[PDB]
This record gives sequence, structure tokens and C-alpha cells, in this order.
Amino acid sequence: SDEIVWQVINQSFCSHRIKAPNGQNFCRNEYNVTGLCTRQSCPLANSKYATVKCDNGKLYLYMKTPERAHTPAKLWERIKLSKNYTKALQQIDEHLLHWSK
Amino acid sequence: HRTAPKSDNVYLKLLVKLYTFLARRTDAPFNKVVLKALFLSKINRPPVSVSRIARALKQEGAANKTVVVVGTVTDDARIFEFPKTTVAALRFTAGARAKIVKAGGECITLDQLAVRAPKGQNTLILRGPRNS
Amino acid sequence: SRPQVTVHSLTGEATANALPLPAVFSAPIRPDIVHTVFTSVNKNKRQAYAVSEKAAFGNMCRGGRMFAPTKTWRKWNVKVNHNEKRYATASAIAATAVASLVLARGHRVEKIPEIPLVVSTDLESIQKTKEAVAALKAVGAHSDLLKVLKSKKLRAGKGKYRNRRWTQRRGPLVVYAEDNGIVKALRNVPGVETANVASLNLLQLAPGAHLGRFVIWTEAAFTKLDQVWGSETVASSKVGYTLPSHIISTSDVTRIINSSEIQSAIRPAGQATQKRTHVLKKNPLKNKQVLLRLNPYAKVFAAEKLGSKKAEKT
RNA sequence: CGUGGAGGUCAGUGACGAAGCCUAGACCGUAAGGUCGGGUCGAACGGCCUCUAGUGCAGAUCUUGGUGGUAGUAGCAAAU
RNA sequence: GGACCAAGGAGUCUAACGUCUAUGCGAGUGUUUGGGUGUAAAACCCAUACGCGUAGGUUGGGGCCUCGCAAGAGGUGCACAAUCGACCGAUCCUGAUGUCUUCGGAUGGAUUUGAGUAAGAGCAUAGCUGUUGGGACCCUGGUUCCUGCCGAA
RNA sequence: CAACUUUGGGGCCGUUCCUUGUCUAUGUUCCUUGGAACAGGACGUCAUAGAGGGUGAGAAUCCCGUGUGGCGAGGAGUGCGGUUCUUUGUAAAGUGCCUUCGAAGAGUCGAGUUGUUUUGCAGCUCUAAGUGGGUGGUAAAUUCCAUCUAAAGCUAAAUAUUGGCGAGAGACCGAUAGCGAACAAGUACAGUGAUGGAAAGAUGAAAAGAACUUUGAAAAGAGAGUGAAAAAGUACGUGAAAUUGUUGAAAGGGAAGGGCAUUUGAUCAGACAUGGUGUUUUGUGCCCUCUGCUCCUUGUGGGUAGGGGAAUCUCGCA
Ligand SMILES: [Zn+2]
Repeated sequence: SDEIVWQVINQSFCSHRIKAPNGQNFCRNEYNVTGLCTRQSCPLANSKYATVKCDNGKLYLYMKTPERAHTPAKLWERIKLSKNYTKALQQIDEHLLHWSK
Repeated sequence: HRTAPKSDNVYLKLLVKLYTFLARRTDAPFNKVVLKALFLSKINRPPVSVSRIARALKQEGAANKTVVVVGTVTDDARIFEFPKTTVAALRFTAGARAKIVKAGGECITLDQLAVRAPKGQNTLILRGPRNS
Repeated sequence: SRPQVTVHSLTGEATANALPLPAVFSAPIRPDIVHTVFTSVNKNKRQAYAVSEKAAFGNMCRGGRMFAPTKTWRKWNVKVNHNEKRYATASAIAATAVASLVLARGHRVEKIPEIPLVVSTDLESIQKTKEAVAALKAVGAHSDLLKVLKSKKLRAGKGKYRNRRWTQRRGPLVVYAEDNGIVKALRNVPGVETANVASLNLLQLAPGAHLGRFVIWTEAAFTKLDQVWGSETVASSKVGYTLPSHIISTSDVTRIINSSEIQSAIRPAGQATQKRTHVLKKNPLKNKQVLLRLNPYAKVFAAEKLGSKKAEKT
């Protein structure tokens, strides 16, 4: 359904999408990693998803699985990132093992 | 003429994306024919009666072929005996769909057709007889 | 595409009972047809307007008659095929399940128990506003209600003083099998609109022709949806109506492309961006390296210096 | 590209100043045009996806209004 | 054709046929005269009618299959076209078996015939447009944004 | 003849209908800004009431209402519902069977003509029948069959309604538009008349509409003051262009405009930029250690407490 949801979001109204003067598009989706609203970018159009996002101080990796397409309250999984920059990038590569580039 | 469907059926554009991946990445002329047929208008997609399908299955060596209709498979009560065969198409009227199922056959969508014959192995394509 | 949905209590928790999907959510989603039907349905509640009949003489003139006096018999209502209208409603109902669409329209549904959200039928028996609002708090649609409540703005047009002064977003839609005072209780809270399963108004379903309004179901209504639209098992309860078919079975094309067997049948791919060759022409007769990618005899030609070769005295 | 109105949305902007006006102020557009600064100003108004039209002016000796020169001239009941 | 300037100011609406496109259903299709319903000119459901439509061969030939490393070869052949057919209706002669003395068409011919048979495609809605009529672009004159592409007599 | 079957008229009180009257929720809680909070933020309550309007700016909760119900009042009235009073007099009616009878639209129907209409109507002349007459099919024909009763009359509802009396709405126009007329508009005015027929909306929240002094015939000033604002002064929201005046600059001398390109003159813009990498000092904490608690999506999880330590290590921070 993801490509159907994507073509609805693309060709019709993505509420988060913002149109630049350049022509480029920008999701205001809070989980969107890049600012853009593209095929890979919309968290709504993709069920496997990830995002570095900060709650008040600590930075958390947010994981989204197709397994929890229903129950959006229990949707996002949270991982506390390390304060070591190297260790936290290693943690990213661990939790995104066998995951896309 | 058309290099794109002038329709805005989303599922149709999905099949266009699938068959354009095929018609680029296959070497069989089949998927190119399917792509060119997907662009056709409603006038340029005349319906195909199931009577015409059975009369087509009366051809030699076609009984183990599968049939493909870019268009609509419509029913006709003027036939009684319809063979057990595999028909893939865009749309199925419920009468023709019950004719195919009731004859023990199979009503196939074109995505499943691409899965079964990516190179178009052992197929038939029928076009409705256009007059006007 | 899961089989069943857990009903939720008025206190708001997974009730042990669950209900199978009514297979209406497996309908094709056709936003083109929803759009074309929505325009014509939105053209229905319209009152005509006109200029006066006879009330110089020029369209260019001050006070003269205008060019094209607007007459009443211009078409106002638009006839729609009934199956097509039902198809648009079916695509809207199927779209309400998804909730990536509901977020794509803009709703605050990020903390709700599941989709499609199903509450017990006891919700129908609430007859007071504060209790039903507390019930929707217990659900978790509170943030959507607060969005609607903050969203009350004044209309920018002249139509502000044409009795259309205020505007605000739309919120949840509550679907009931039967009224037991629920429609009076939710009448006062803004943004909420109730609907019997028999009607299911498309304007209430996909407002602004955007698919997937946030819809709340009662338990009996969710069962009753099978009665309303039928299935392959339950008939239709509509005369000669069928829940319509798909032209493609699998909704994901990239799954089909990357499956195994297409991936078997397909030639190897390119670089996915073209390697530019010969971006600029380097002339021979100078630049002797590109002279040496051509004509390897030129090296021994210069080595023997045959251009200045002395002939025999014969 | 622009204009009036309509549905949805941006929990869009706004009396710490909306809209409008001016701008020998800057910027982006091939252009239609758009964005900001400053000044003035006082109460509403925009972006996006769609709908709808009484939707774009230099002329028509066009309509209406305002203001020139003619000209302190003609001339002195030219209206008083 | 013009003193200047501001505002206003000129292809709108409707009806009937017509092409194209999109959409739903499909030999069917068309809810909204009307009834039931309703949160009330909305939406939802629909009885009986009615409307419009429905009621052989050869040569190729998209492809497809086989074989061939390939090139090619063989086979089955969509749409459509040409041929030779056939049949129906007509066409002008034959005028039997019978025959109420004028009835009859049996059989065999002959050319063309026809949106003919020899296995349907339409209905409805919307959009853009063609012709006609309603004041119908406005009053001979005027007729309101940009860019790109094609572009005659 | 046989039976059966039936009774009418009032009153009154309700009900029904109309016209009204009255009652029926919840913040004016703190902060900022503002001349004014009805704005913004924080915390609330009501809701069968978050329609709308007003109140010095976007007011559910300030007010009126709105919503839900309640209590009245005065009429209309037979619509019915109870009570209550009477109604019979060989009164009136109905059904089956038997017997005896068993009366209907004329200057009309019709015919001709003329006009009119597209067959009716009207005029003129003529003018009937009673198992009659009207009308239509029908034929195997010296036809059969069908179907109504003209020339007297009344009759609700479904229907039309650019008028009246009221409502309620609008993908309508927003003061050259929309009615001619948002305003003392069919007005002022014009015409002898019949008739024609304009222009003209916005001070401010409150007039708080400028006390007082002074110039000035008088008109207008100048001081002064009100006001958040006279960059709102009854010429008044905002205040464009055409056009005018003054000053400054420049050019011109019977000079017209632009396009390119450059100087000169004038002028404007032109960091809230001020960091990174590595090392080192000390201190601190989600750092270390020990002891917990808690949420489920139960895992490669999330939140969170207590005491100790950096004496050593190590991370982040300083
Ligand atoms: Zn997006």
C-alpha cells in the first residue's frame, strides 16, 4: 500500500509538505530525517524508518517497523544514544544492521 | 502517439511503472507491446467478448497458451461450452468472471501475469474488434 | 491487512473481544474518482443567485446593464452515476483505515490505541457532553480536538459578512449503529461529526476531497459495516451492488519488481547514473597523448622521422 | 503568472501592527510576476491541494469622476 | 484615434446534434418525476415504469512457441486488409409440382447490392472542443496576462 | 313480508389551534502587551447551550441570547376525550325477499353559409327524435358489437404566484457594484403636462468637537489644550495618479524623449562573524560502583530514585 500512500501524498495533498520558491518540497513531518518531501523522505510513505531526534537533552534513535503499522501510539521505538560520538555512530550502525544505506 | 497514459487511475500508473521496468529490462518484444497497449484510450481499448475468446481458443496449439486482454473481458450468453483456461486482463465483468471461474478456469490480473510470464512465455493477446 | 481489530473500552484499553475487518477496507483507493465525485457532490448544496432582469445601456457604462446578466438557469446541481458515487464512498472508507493518510491530511492521531479505532457500543448510550469528551480523552483523540479548538480563525474573504464568519479544522468522525443520545452529546464539541453507518456522507468522509479523515467507530457500527457494504460472504444490503474489484492484486510494485523471479528474469543493470565519456574533445596533431591513444604507428613514425626522410640518389 | 469567492490544510500570519499606500531600498524570476527592508497605516489576511467565475485594458471621437493648458485670456447680465 | 489621470469596460449563459478524452458498469446501462430517510434545499436508501443499446479458405500480420551461438528457419497467428467463397434481402430471366384460367413459384442462372449473417458495445456522468439557434464578444470601430512549441495561404 | 340494526340535542372541563407572558448552564481566575483585553501565555468550569450579536480589538464561560425543558395568560374551536343535563313521536333510516309501478335539460341537437381559429367558437338562415340520441371501430356484409347520456348546478386536495403579510437562507454585489435610491430617493431638480430623474456611506472608544490668551471687519490664524492617534479638527478612516506651490540640486537657452556602456557627484548596503583540531589542569554530572523504583512496543528497550567515589580508570560537560 506504500506506493499507493506515496502517490496520494505526492500527487495530492501531503499536509506536511511545504513548497519552496525554487520548486523543491519540504515535509514538516517531525520524524523526517532530511527536510525534503521525497519518496524516501516521507515517514508516512515508508514503514521501515529511522530518525535521530532529541528529547529535551538526550538524543534518541527512533525506529519504525512495518510490524506496527497499526497501533501508532506504540509505533516508534526509542534508543538512547551515547554521548560518545564514535560510540553513538557505532550504535547507529548496530541497530541499522542489514538496513539500507 | 501517447507516451504516457492520459488516464489518472493510480493502479493503472502502477502497472505502467511495472511494465516500463519490464520493457526496459527485458529483451522480449512482449512487454513493449503491453506498454504500448496500456496507453490506449477507451475507444482504443474495445471490449473483448468471452465468445471471441473461446473462438480464439479454437486455434491450433493454443489450448495450453494463456490469453491476455489489455481491456475488459465481457460476457456473452450466446456460448455454452467454455474451456478451462487462464485469462489475464485489466477488468472482468462479473458475468464473464463467473464464466471463467465456472468453467474451472482462472481470472488473472496483469501483475500476476507479469509474475507468471516475465518474458511472455506461451501467451496470447487478443484485441476487440473495433468498428467505431 | 490484519484479520481483526481489538475493540476498546470507554475507559480506553484493549477489550478482550476483537472484530474481523468488514473487507470494505480492502477496497481500491481511487483519489481521482473521489475528486471527480467530490466536486459534483460539493456542488449540490448551492443556492442560485442572479442580477435583476432589466435593472447608459452599456457594459462599459457607469450604471448601465452589465455584460452577461447572470441568469438563474445556469446549471447548479450535477448528476452523478450512483455506482460511481458509491465507489468514491468505498474508497474513502478504505482510506480511513490506513492512517498514514490520516496523518497525511493532518490529524493528531499519533497517540491513539490502533487503527481503525473501535470503541464499544456503550459509547452510544452516553447522553452528556462532558462524559463523551472525557471518553475521547480516554481514547487519545484529545490532541486532535485541541487542534480543532485552537484552529478557529476568521474568514479572510468578504464572505465573513455573508454569514460564513469563522473557520476551523475538522476532527474526529464518530460512526454509530444507533443513536442513544450520543449525537446530542457530541453536538456541542467542535470538530466532531457523527454519522449513521447507512448514510456515511462523503463530504464528511473526505473533506476537501482529501482521503482519510480520522474516523472513530462504535463496536456495533463496525460489525454493521459488513451489513452495509457486503462482502464475499455477506451479500450487500444494497440492490445489485458489489464491492468493486482491483485491477492489480499486490499494492506494492517495488515488491513485485524486487521479488525473486523478476529478479531472476532480468538482465543486469547499469550504473544508475551515466558514466560520461568524452566530455571534451582533445585534438590530435598536438596533445601527443591523445595522438597515442590513436595510431600507435605514430610513435615509431616520429622515432624514425619519416617526415624528413632523405630519398635515394638513384 | 495574476483577481473575487468556495472545500480541505498549514493547531499559517496579525494591535509588539493584518490589508492597503509610498519607496532615486535590496533580492529572485526569461517574463507574466513574486519576496523582503524602510516609511505610512490602522483590523484583518496569506501559502499549499482542489473548485468556481461578473477573472487580467491604452486605446472602442467608450462610461463616470478628477485635473491641466488655452489664460488672468476672451470678456464684464456669457452663472452670481 | 488621441489634453492627462483614476476606476469601470467587451467570446458569457443555455438548448440541440458531433468528435475526442477520462470515469463507472457492461449486453446492458441510466438513483434524485417521485417515495422512504435525515444531523434537513446536503447526504443516504429505492418500488413500478420509462429512455437508449443489445438480441469458410488463402495470403499476410502484432506477437508467442520451437530449433538455431547468433544470423536465420519452422509452427501457431491479435487487430486489420486483399482474394476466393457461402448464405440472406434485392435485381432480371427460367416458370416445374401443381393448376378454379389466371393462380403459383420449384429449380437453375445473372450482376452489383448491404456501416447484411458468418459470435456484440453500448449506456450514463464529467471535461475540452465542432455546427446551429437564442441579444450570443461589445458599440464601421474596438475587443484586457506571460513564455515555449508548431505554423500556411 | 321477515327480521334485525340505528338514533338526536345540548352544557361544562380538558385536549387541539392561535396570540402572548415568564423561568430555565459555566471564569470576568493570575501574567504580558495595549488608551481600552474580547489579544498572547498559565490554570479552570459548562455543554441537549462552541448559532448569532453587543460590550473601548478574534468573548462558550461579561451581557443578551442559544439549548433543554417548565410555568402561565387571553382567545378560536368542535377536531375528539371525559363528565353532566336532557332527549319518543306510533319519529326517522338502513339491509334482504315478494308484489305493483317505474316520468327527465328544444331555437337546443343537427344543416347550410359567413367570419374567426386550426377543429371549435360566433353571427345569419333553417331547424329535430324518443326501444331516443351522441361517439368509435367492425364486416364472410338488407353488418354486428362497443361506449356514454348532451343541451341545468356545486365540489376540497395535489397547481400557478416578479403583488400583499411575514419568516429563513445565499460558492451573489461591497458604495461608478448591488434596486434609480445603503444618505430626509422617486428626493433635489427638469418639463405646461404626460413624464424624466440625479449626486450623496466611514471623526473618535468616548465629543473627550479644541477652556483660556492674542491677531483678526469678518473669514481665517497663532499661542495653548483634549485625545493612544488631530501623520483622527464636524473640510474629518485610509488617503494613489493626473495636476499645483515652495525649497534644494542639476541642465538649458528658442533645449524633445529612450537604449547601451562608463566615469563624476550624491548616496546606500556591506558580520550582533569571531571558530575548529589535538594536548594538558582542576571540578562536576545521566562518569564509575553499590542499592532501587517504574512503563510497555517484552527488546539490540524507555523513564526514574538513594548513598558512595574520580584515591585509580573512563565518557560528557565546565
Ligand atoms: Zn510529505
